[PDB]
Amino acid sequence: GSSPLLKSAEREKEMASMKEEFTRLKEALEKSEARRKELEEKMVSLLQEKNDLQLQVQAEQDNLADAEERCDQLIKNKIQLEAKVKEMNKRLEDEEEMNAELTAKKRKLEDECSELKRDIDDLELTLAK
Amino acid sequence: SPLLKSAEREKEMASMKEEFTRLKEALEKSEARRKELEEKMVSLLQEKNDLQLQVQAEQDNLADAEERCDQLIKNKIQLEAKVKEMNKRLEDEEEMNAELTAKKRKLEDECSELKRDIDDLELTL
Repeated sequence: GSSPLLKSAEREKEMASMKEEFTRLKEALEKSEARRKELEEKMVSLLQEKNDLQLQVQAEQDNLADAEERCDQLIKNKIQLEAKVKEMNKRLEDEEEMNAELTAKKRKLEDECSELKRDIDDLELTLAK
Repeated sequence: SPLLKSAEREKEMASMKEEFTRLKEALEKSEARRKELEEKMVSLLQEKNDLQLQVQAEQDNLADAEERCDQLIKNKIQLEAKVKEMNKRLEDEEEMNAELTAKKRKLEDECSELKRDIDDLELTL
């Protein structure tokens, strides 16, 4: 009678309300799944972008390693060429020293010869006739 | 027709009640994934930016090194020219000492003859 009739009215209050909540849940997930997708891709393209820089990093540290190798060779080489120079600058000073010493001996024997032509001369001009 | 509509109410309200727990659960997960990419994007921004800096520092090290080479190379080439110049000079200084030696010797021998012209001639007097 009176309850079974009232229970029918409150039942339809609860369906029209459930149809509001139905449009409401549908829309919340809809707006959040736009977001979860736009974001899943945005992570993909930043995760790849990380790895273009992580390889960029390996390419530079090994570009570097090979510079440091060429430097090591060129350093070791300079050492040796610098030693050849120092040692040739010594032999040089040594030969120029010999030059100077023979020049002095050559000059001493020129003086001596000119003096002994003078003694021969002065000796023989006692016999002169 | 109104005998029916009370059954057609209950089952629109059944199949809608099941779509609730389903959408409620798809909501909680869609959000959960979101929170997880935001968590992990933050962390990636802090990697990517570190690496951008790592590269700019290694390239500045590569440039230091490439410069250190270019100058060692130039310096080795200058040192090789210096070696060549000093050998050629050595040869020249040695040539000169051999000529000064032969001159030293002809004067030694010219003086030697003169000592005997004097000595041959001094005897008599």
